[PDB]
Amino acid sequence: QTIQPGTGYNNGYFYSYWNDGHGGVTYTNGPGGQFSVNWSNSGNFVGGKGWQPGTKNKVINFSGSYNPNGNSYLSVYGWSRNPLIEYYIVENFGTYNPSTGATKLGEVTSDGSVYDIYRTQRVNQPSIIGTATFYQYWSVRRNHRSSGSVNTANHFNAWAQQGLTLGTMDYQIVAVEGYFSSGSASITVS
Repeated sequence: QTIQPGTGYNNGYFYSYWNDGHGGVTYTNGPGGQFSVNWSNSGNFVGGKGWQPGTKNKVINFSGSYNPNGNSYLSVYGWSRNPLIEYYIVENFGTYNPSTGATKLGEVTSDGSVYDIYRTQRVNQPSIIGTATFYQYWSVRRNHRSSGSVNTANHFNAWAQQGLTLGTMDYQIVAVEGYFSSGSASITVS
């Protein structure tokens, strides 16, 4: 059904939905690992289904449609603790490539495309453990798509090889993020 921000389990999948309270976003949990999000002149939000906790060798499958009109991403998104890391495996995006101005730390080939690896830092920003300063690891797919399979191990290994280590895994989901834009998406995870 439609719901307001929060987290929980839906049809055997962990889900997380958050927004800054600006309005213009509708998140709906569907059957199984399906979820849909429709937004129009939204604020910042993140929504998706996955696992809690994630694993370092999970093969994530996603199928759907993703139609952003503006700034938005479609990625495998999650966190690690000790060290605190926010990571992204970006499969598609809108008007803004999140790696813009970021430091490139390598390339990895996985699931039909080459990905560029980057590391950024967030200073005194909200996190799963409260306001903090932490790094962000990114894997940005060159060939964009809204369906496919993601072998997380290939990314986590490549990151480690470059010196980008991860700690204990927290949640791991396939999420749609938007930043003051419009769009629609319907994705099924498995």
